[PDB]
Amino acid sequence: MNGPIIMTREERMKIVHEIKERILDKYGDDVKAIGVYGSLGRQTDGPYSDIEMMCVMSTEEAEFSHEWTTGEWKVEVNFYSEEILLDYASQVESDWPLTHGQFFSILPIYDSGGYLEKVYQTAKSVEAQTFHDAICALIVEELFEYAGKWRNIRVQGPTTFLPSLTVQVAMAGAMLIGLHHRICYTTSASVLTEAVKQSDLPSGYDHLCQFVMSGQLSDSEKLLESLENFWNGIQEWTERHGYIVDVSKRIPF
Amino acid sequence: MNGPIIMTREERMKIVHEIKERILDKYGDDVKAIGVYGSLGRQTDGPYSDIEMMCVMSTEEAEFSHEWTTGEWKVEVNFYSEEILLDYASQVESDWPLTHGQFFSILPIYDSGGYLEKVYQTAKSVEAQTFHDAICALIVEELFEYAGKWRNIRVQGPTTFLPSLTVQVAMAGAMLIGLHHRICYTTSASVLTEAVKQSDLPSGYDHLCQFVMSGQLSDSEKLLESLENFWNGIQEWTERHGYIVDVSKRIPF
Ligand SMILES: NC[C@H]1O[C@H](O[C@H]2[C@H](O)[C@@H](O[C@H]3O[C@H](CO)[C@@H](O)[C@H](N)[C@H]3O)[C@H](N)C[C@@H]2N)[C@H](O)[C@@H](O)[C@@H]1O
Ligand SMILES: NC[C@H]1O[C@H](O[C@H]2[C@H](O)[C@@H](O[C@H]3O[C@H](CO)[C@@H](O)[C@H](N)[C@H]3O)[C@H](N)C[C@@H]2N)[C@H](O)[C@@H](O)[C@@H]1O
Ligand SMILES: Nc1ncnc2c1ncn2[C@@H]1O[C@H](COP(=O)(O)CP(=O)(O)OP(=O)(O)O)[C@@H](O)[C@H]1O
Ligand SMILES: Nc1ncnc2c1ncn2[C@@H]1O[C@H](COP(=O)(O)CP(=O)(O)OP(=O)(O)O)[C@@H](O)[C@H]1O
Ligand SMILES: [Mg+2]
Ligand SMILES: [Mg+2]
Repeated sequence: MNGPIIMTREERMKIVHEIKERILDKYGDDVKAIGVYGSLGRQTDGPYSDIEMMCVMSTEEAEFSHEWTTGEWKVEVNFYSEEILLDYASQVESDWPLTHGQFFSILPIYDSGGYLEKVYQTAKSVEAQTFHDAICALIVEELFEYAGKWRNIRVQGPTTFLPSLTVQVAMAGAMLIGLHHRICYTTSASVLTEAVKQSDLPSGYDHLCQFVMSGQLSDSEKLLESLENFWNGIQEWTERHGYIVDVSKRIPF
Repeated sequence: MNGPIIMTREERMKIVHEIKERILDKYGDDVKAIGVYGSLGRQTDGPYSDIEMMCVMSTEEAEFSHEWTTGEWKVEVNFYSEEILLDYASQVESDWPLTHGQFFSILPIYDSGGYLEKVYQTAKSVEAQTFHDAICALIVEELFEYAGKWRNIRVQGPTTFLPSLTVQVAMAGAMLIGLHHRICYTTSASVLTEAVKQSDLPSGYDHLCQFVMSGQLSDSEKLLESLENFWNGIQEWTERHGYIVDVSKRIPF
């Protein structure tokens, strides 16, 4: 295929409406509400942008999505039960700052009873603890691991992975930041640029983002240290912020 | 937190057994099989490598875990009811090649009745169609998606995401090859190197990987330009292999 074509918000929107009409002809009374999320729902959609949408079903245990292309453009429509969506909107995870911005950006197209605010609010009312736990997990389950792989790279190679790991790591810290600050990033592309602006940034972070953002990830000696510094900027940050991981137990269970 | 320290197979293996015991004292007869995977499992383990285990159980409602650190080390145990896991062994996703290697790389430490083979038989007893659909989905849900992005980037930005995007693309096309060649990667760091060793490469990938593996991601113009070609490489390749998706319908449902 020729890939994604240039379109206009106006064109995009007609599609939105076309699809909306189809959802209702098909499900009818089973449809509770329909929304536009992403760049479009934000009204910041670019020329090559896609259309993501989310639909709220009456129908229980409902969880499906329909994603397609016409060669020229692509669409994605997710359908959920009113429950399934709420629960989901209530989940803070390692990529929450990436995933959950979708709940504060909905562009309502059809609501039979304010389902869309409900959603938003729910997303909006997350307990602080939840975010803490999520930072903690992210460290054990993620940062730690990368730490290992990068220390082995030094040791036994390969550095052909170094450029890719760094990015992963650059990202990881950003989710770290966001979970900390209860922020969701605009898009996936604004992630680095927005993370590097926040306040209580771990020592070594910005410097790493430098590398990752400039594209100069060719010198593995340097990249090695940054990761190193960052990790240390982290051990600290955690202490001072209270996200202290339980190391104690050799056998957690 | 000192982060992963230097270990040896002996050390590792020592914990594995200790772990092996808690599980046995802890779940006893509900434990059908305990095994080891990862770098350890193959014994390709390194100084700073981690521990991955997996245990099968008779319990119906089984699908839980335990990941932890002590400050210098990480362990990761996965519990599953044989049904669930088997089921998962035969699940081909866009990332099956990164992921499914686990089902092959097993190091059996305990097994009441060859469950660890069933799982292996199962993982390798997956249908070509299944992989055929995997490919189609990637392209749409992903490839096509990355295409607009790098496009929009060419027109509005931002370049600070170019590097990172490119890595994403490279990973994915790699997924493509594996799914193409019922291949699985040993590990994460070997993905690329290994992938580019394949035959039927889509026109463009190799070059593209060279930038990612090298870290010479500073050149914008040169990237987008190496990405587009890749895209076109795809367009051809799929037509050659028959990874063809029907784009006739504007609204396919
Ligand atoms: N063996 C597979 C890996 O599975 C889990 O890892 C974590 C996932 O990766 C996380 O996902 C995050 O990181 C991904 C890249 O890994 C990104 O794509 C994603 N956007 C991020 O949110 C997810 N949220 C939690 C989960 N614990 C294990 O814990 C880890 O030990 C292991 O290595
Ligand atoms: N907006 C989020 C995206 O959600 C789905 O996309 C897909 C996920 O992204 C995939 O995950 C891949 O990307 C991860 C992150 O890099 C990698 O860790 C992983 N190895 C990859 O397989 C997953 N396997 C299938 C799923 N359909 C939508 O289809 C797509 O429209 C949208 O863009
Ligand atoms: N795994 C995931 N990755 C990225 N975004 C995710 C996501 N889970 C949820 N989201 C949300 O869903 C949206 C997905 O749209 P994307 O296709 O990633 C690009 P976009 O940010 O909408 O802008 P664009 O269309 O102009 O490129 C994100 O903006 C984000 O709010
Ligand atoms: N997202 C994912 N990333 C990496 N491996 C994944 C994975 N999902 C499943 N796996 C599988 O589970 C294993 C866990 O791998 P990791 O813990 O990330 C490092 P490793 O491949 O064991 O080598 P290493 O520890 O010496 O660096 C992998 O070898 C892979 O086969
Ligand atoms: Mg979008
Ligand atoms: Mg490992």
